[PDB]
Amino acid sequence: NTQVSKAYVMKSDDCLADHAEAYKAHTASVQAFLNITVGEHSIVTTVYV
Amino acid sequence: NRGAYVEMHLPGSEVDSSLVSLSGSSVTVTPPDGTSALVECECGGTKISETINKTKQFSQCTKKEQCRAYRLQNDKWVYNSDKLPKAAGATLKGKLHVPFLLADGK
Ligand SMILES: *[C@@H]1O[C@H](CO)[C@@H](O)[C@H](O)[C@H]1NC(C)=O
Repeated sequence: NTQVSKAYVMKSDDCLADHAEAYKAHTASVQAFLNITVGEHSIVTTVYV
Repeated sequence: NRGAYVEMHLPGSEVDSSLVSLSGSSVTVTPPDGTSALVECECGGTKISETINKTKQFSQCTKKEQCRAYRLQNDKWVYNSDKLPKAAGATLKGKLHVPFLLADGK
């Protein structure tokens, strides 16, 4: 008598919420959140560096 | 119903040795009420008698051990488990959503 069995690998049902993600990171960009006070005039700004 | 799913499949025939009995020193298959039972026998002349619904007496086979009765359901689908025999042909019949999925909280 014969029995055929096969198996395979698939994503887990929780992969939508529990997954690590692998990135390639390069060319960082710097920003600053500065309080600037000039001549009694104050402002809060975001400045690209 | 979130993203996840599993597959519900057409079940395979489940052998039942209670159907086969020895009535008059000859085998007799009594399928359950309103259910087919394919009878496969290997005595003199192979028996492939599928469409029996009420009762069938086989006198060719004199022993219960040389006949096998398989219950046929073919109406309610089952999970694609590995501890169940596979039905012939295409079996994929639908998708069952997976409850209690992992979720974010505090
Ligand atoms: C900078 O500005 C923020 C804006 O509300 C303020 O909360 C903070 O106190 C300021 N910092 C200084 C040193 O004044």
